[PDB]
Amino acid sequence: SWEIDPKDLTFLKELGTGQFGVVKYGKWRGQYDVAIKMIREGSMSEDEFIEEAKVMMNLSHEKLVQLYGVCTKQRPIFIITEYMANGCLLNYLREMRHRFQTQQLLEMCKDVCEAMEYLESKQFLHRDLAARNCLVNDQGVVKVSDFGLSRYVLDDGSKFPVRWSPPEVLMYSKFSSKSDIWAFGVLMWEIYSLGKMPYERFTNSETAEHIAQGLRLPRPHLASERVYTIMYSCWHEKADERPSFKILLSNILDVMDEES
Ligand SMILES: Nc1ncnc2c1c(-c1ccc(C(=O)Nc3cc(C4CC4)ccn3)cc1)nn2[C@@H]1CCCN(C(=O)C2CC2)C1
Repeated sequence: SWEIDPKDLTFLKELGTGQFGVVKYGKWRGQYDVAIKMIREGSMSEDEFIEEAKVMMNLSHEKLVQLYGVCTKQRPIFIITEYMANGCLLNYLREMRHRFQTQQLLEMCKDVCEAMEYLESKQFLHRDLAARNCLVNDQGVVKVSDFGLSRYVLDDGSKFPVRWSPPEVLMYSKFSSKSDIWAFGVLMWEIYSLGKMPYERFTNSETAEHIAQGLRLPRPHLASERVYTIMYSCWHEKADERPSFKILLSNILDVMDEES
């Protein structure tokens, strides 16, 4: 299967602490550069996680973080992925030294929209889409990661992911691809806001109340009326009125072509 021999891994440097444990940079078989995420003990429903992991291993798309294998015959569990040099997109946006161009911001939205259109086509829900869960490689390409892992988190008022959730999730936990749509719109807002906190002046519970009342994030300065109309369309009250990732990608492609 997708089992990797942990004895063929080398830990050269700890890149930081992510969701479900620490992440290392090392070599696989002394040939390939990889990132090894060590699942912290007691942070996930490991049995359910290992099975579904095999399903996620078969998901293949350029804009999804490439999964190489796992190390489940031991503890802590190891996840071997490709090394994204520029790390977390959120910290990447909050790096003013990069001086992102508007065209680059739209390119980052398209990268994420490609992966979500693929996940949508396979009927796989991410359920925690946000800049913090996206990664960037040396070439500046954004890729989606941690898709579908919140299902196996072990919880140990309103929590932080409320700021990326539509009303039906806040009130009923009715997760669907349409709730990924909403979250993607907030992701576009983070991008064009260069990592700004959504609803920065509000607590989690207050954000939930304002969302249920119809409050929407404002138009970022770096976003044109055309771009803001796309991210704003992810925020229709009725889940069935929100466009699919097919339409979102189609819209983003149209704007990019006009800017060509
Ligand atoms: N690959 C990287 N390359 C460079 N850095 C990386 C990573 C990662 C990483 C590694 C693996 C995974 C994973 O398991 N995804 C997955 C698995 C499955 C498996 C069930 C089948 C299913 C879906 N997604 C997710 C993130 N994390 N990190 C830094 C961590 C610390 C914070 N970071 C920062 O940048 C801030 C310091 C600035 C990023």
